[PDB]
Amino acid sequence: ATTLFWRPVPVHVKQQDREDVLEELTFRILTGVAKQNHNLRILRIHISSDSDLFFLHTLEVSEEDFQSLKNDEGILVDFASFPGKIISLLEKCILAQPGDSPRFQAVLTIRGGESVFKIVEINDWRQLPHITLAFRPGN
Amino acid sequence: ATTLFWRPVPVHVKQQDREDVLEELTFRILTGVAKQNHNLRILRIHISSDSDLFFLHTLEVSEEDFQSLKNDEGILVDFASFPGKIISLLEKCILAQPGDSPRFQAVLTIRGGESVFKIVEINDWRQLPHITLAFRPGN
Repeated sequence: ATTLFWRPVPVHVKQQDREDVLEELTFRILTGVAKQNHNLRILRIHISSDSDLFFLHTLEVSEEDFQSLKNDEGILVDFASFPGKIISLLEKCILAQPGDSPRFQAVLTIRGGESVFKIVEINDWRQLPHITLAFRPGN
Repeated sequence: ATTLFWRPVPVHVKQQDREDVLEELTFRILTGVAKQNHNLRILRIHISSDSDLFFLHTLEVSEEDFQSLKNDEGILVDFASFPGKIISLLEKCILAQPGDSPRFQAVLTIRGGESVFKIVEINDWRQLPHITLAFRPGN
């Protein structure tokens, strides 16, 4: 397994009955293959906190999962190229933060048993979701 | 009730085990109020076909529904302004169609008991969803 990205990112954390709050959360993005299962390619992403070792949300998407995801979401690149697009968006979030009103923002909505991560672009009327991914607590 | 929009729009229709196909589907967008229920404001949208009178998909969103929708989707305008933003996006779909590869496209995915309507913008790697709305068959 290869680590493509490993660092804190500014994330707007949303919880029911709480004000949105900006926190630096660490993202680790890995790619690898399950050779035992006919070389199944896998993308794994972890969201953690350097200052709270028990905070963890995980996503794992296989190339099989991606076949449907690609169609449903209108993704126009292959599975090998997909993580690079996520990383480019995270890089935009990092750069934008020092600004008065960041154009690109990372957003994590935490609920029971599941969280939803998005990277959004603020336009004239909404936060446009460039990517939306479901994470499971822990691991 | 006031009609804000009523005309055909080019829609890319998607169905399981079928090629995507471009069809002109008629959209009617109405706004009104249920005065009996403490002046509840309502947005109604119908997707129909001039050439098939039995084809119909409907959405109805009240201002109460919008409170959650606005938060979950990061919409930054009020309920009164929301339909105008949808209409601006439909107008972009109409204008783009005569082009070799339309930048903005309307997409309707039809499934059992439900359809999902989106207006997307083609960028370097995906169809970016400017709006995503669930429709129910018939009415």
